[PDB]
Amino acid sequence: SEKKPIKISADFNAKAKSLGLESKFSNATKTALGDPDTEIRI
Amino acid sequence: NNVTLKNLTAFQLLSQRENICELLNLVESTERHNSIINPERQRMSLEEMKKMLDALKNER
Amino acid sequence: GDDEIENFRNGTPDKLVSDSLLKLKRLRKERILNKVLKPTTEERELYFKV
Repeated sequence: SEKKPIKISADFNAKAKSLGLESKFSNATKTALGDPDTEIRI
Repeated sequence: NNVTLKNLTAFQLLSQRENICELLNLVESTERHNSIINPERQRMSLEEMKKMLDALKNER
Repeated sequence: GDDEIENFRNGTPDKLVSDSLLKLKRLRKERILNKVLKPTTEERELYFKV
């Protein structure tokens, strides 16, 4: 809060997340309709 | 290991945002800056340089 | 049941109705997640009570 609210490290997955770009390195997002269980239920 | 338009734009935007957030002093990068400098590695390399220099000095 | 008599005498029956509707909705969700059609007895009882 008082100090720097970012604190970048050498992980690049926490670094990317802390600056907003978190899902922007994955091909496609995660959804609910992709499992056969929900399909069978529907 | 693969490069697509999304990856490229995300990488460039991340670099830009990091630089700007550093301009406003909104980021603390002591861990990265001391893992890159690595003062322990600095001392090790300095002692290695000294030993190599002594070796070259004494062979004459 | 005695719950109705109490929640009437002590006022606020609406709280009982809201809680019972929430319980009905939760039971129906659980009834959907595993494929079963006939509602159980407790669901009928909550419906009758409401």
